[PDB]
Amino acid sequence: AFTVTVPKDLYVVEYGSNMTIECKFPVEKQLDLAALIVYWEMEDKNIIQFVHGEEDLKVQHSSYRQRARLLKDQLSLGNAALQITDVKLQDAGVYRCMISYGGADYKRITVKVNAPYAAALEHHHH
Amino acid sequence: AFTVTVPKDLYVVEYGSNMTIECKFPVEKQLDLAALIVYWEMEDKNIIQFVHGEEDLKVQHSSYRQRARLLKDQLSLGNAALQITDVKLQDAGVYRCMISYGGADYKRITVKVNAPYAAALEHHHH
Ligand SMILES: COc1cc(-c2cccc(-c3ccc4c(c3)OCCO4)c2Cl)ccc1CN1CC[C@@H](C(=O)NCCO)C1
Ligand SMILES: [Cl-]
Ligand SMILES: [Cl-]
Repeated sequence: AFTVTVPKDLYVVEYGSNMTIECKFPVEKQLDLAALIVYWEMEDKNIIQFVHGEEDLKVQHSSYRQRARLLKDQLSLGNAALQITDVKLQDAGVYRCMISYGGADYKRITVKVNAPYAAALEHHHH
Repeated sequence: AFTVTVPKDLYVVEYGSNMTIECKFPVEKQLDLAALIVYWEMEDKNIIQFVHGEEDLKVQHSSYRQRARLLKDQLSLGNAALQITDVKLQDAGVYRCMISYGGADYKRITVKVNAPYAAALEHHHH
């Protein structure tokens, strides 16, 4: 019974920091990279689309350009880790990691962003 | 390039009526029912989970119990049609049909529900 799991369903991160959001999927010893599809989104925004052992940045939402990456090292360990660099207040929301690997499933992850006045003020007027 | 498509991304339905929400996926001549995964949800509520040629009502959200069904006749024609009977105001929302069939994709469908005063009054006072 194919299941994606999340060690943490909540992340509290500081504006300006890097975060790694993780989800696990069952890998039995050896990864079948051909069959693997990893897809990250927040609300409805495409972050990552890993298919046929390669990311597809053509479909990636502009706000996550050059600052969103899948950690391919961890994929062998059944960990689809999404790193977001330079976290903004816009990154606060519900993420979804959708994985297909024989079966298919997804999990939700809530991200809260703490920001000082200055950063908040700018986001407020936007 | 595996793609789910929706003829209509918006449905306006009357309280008390039945609705059929549709998604298409490419079927090349013959359906491989073993590989097919169809999954319907509305705002994170599980409606349908079709896998290994069979629905799984164990994970189905209670509000869609006995009144939500996948049209299996149309699956061979690459049409994952979700029928909801006796539409309520609670059914208004964003639906997602997630399909895995070799590749994987999903589409969003917005449903609006028109209801008379009486039905609205009852929904208003949850
Ligand atoms: C068979 O069960 C499912 C199946 C699919 C499911 C079905 C079909 C396709 C895809 C999928 C795969 C990759 C993609 C993609 C879509 O579109 C493009 C990007 O790459 C998924 Cl994912 C989805 C869900 C479930 C069931 N889960 C288990 C409980 C519940 C859950 O975990 N909720 C979240 C809790 O935080 C729903
Ligand atoms: Cl996590
Ligand atoms: Cl439709």
